[PDB]
Amino acid sequence: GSHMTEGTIKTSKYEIIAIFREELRKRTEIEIFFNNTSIITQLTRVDFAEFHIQTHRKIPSGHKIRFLLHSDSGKIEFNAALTKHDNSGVDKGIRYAFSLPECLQVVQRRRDPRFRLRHEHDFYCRGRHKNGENYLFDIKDISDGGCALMTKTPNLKFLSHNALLKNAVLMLAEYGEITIDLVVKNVIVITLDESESYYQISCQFKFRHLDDQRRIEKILLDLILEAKRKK
Repeated sequence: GSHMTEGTIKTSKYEIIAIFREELRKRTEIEIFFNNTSIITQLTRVDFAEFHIQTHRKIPSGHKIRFLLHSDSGKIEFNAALTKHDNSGVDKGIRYAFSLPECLQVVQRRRDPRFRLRHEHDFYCRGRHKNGENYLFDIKDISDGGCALMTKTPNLKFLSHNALLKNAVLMLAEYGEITIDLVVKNVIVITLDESESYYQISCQFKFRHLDDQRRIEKILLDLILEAKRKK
């Protein structure tokens, strides 16, 4: 760098640790995202390879968790794989060691992955349950990580927690279709009152191929933009 203004994307292994070490010492709040849950805590340690955080909550392993560092300079976005966990020697506290991010991204606005765009299109999801039975869902809202499906007559047997919905077809109207695996994250029954009941089904996208992801991100962009031309 030669000017004052900084680049927002950090790929330097040395600046990264430097960034994490400073924020640790400032007790900079770190936000941890997973499913519809978010928790606020602090960095409990930083070595050359991994950063630490402690919490009683149980964070899912085997896939990079979304993070948000609330530093004075702005929100520092990054993903990090869970690389180790065990009791923190503090009552019920779990110790989480995440591999240091290899790319930070400093932004100014809050980007909460838990929130989904509520389109205005008629989107559907069709497919067959493992017992051959057919299912049809309305796609209420959507995001590059998941969606909310809705139906008044669901087959709950195939809709338990972390249940699977493989090769499901995202009927996305004009944008075409997209065959993908969905894993049920949680199910609730909304009741209007006539005592209509709707089963909202929250699903995490499990891609058969990353190409699907690049498309669902563009489609999303065309909607967020479409939400601004209408107003």
